[PDB]
Amino acid sequence: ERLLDELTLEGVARYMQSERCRRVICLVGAGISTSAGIPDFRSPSTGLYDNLEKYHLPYPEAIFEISYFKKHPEPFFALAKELYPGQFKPTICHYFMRLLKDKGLLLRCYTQNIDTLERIAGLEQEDLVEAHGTFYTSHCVSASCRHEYPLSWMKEKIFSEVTPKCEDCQSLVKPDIVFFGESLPARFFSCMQSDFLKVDLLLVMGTSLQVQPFASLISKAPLSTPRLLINKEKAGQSDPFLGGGGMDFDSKKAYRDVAWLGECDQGCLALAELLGWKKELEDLVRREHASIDAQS
Ligand SMILES: COCCn1cc(COc2cccc(Cc3cnc(NC(=O)CSc4nc(C)cc(C)n4)s3)c2)nn1
Ligand SMILES: [Cl-]
Ligand SMILES: [Zn+2]
Repeated sequence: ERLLDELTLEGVARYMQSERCRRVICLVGAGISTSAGIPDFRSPSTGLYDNLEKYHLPYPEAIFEISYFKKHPEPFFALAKELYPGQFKPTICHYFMRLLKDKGLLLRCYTQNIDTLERIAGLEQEDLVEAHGTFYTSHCVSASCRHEYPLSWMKEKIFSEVTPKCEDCQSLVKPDIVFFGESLPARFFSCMQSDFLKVDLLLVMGTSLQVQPFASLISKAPLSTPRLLINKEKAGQSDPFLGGGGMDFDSKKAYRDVAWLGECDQGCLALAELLGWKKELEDLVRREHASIDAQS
């Protein structure tokens, strides 16, 4: 009695073009931005922790902690300059979600990424739940002030190596990324409680589903909702060592979860092609990439 006629990408595409599939939630992570040249800073294999040197951190994780930032912001802002991407060109995967938006299918995109590429690709703040915050805006950290600053202002401070301070009150100005010791954006749980009542398809792209709050979203889907994972590696299965709601791709009881294992851009391209959207997607990506490349 399942909604997918077969547990494959072709099955998902037929479901998407059926009357039953109207609202798509995307869950996306660092794997949709690596092909844009932005490494996964949460991966230990990236080497963030060996890069930290002259910063006499009481513990390597201090550079992610809010209380350390507020007393000693200089290490963070030096790391931000070192890690600042050289260009912001969203991927095929980002523009695929813009197509979902254009066609009225996008309920929400939940993202673990801070790189703003979802917004550059044309998702609006209403479309987005940035589970780890974003560099897109910054705020003065004084509770009585909270003056907002755009990324252009923050970029200029970061590159000139001037610690950003509020023009109204001279407190520090912090990018709206969620540091250790900061609470999750309240919109995360509000949107989660409402969105998963309405979802017809969960599209999971470029995330290992290991880090909170993402490590629990797939269990919020209704039991019937198909869940497509487009990812280099299988993810989201129950961990046998910790004793549900996990991905079941391959058992005889599997009925709704599909894994497409490969590069995220190639999987999204394959899905768009099945849907008849390949020309639309190519035209959009090439136009937006050309526009970004021509920035003067
Ligand atoms: C380990 O996880 C702990 C949990 N946690 C916390 C968070 C939220 O994020 C952070 C919170 C605190 C500290 C950092 C360190 C970084 C600073 N800058 C980084 N930049 C990138 O990596 C490339 S994107 C980019 N885009 C723009 C527009 C500008 C720039 C500079 N960079 S990383 C991240 N997420 N997960
Ligand atoms: Cl993760
Ligand atoms: Zn201020």
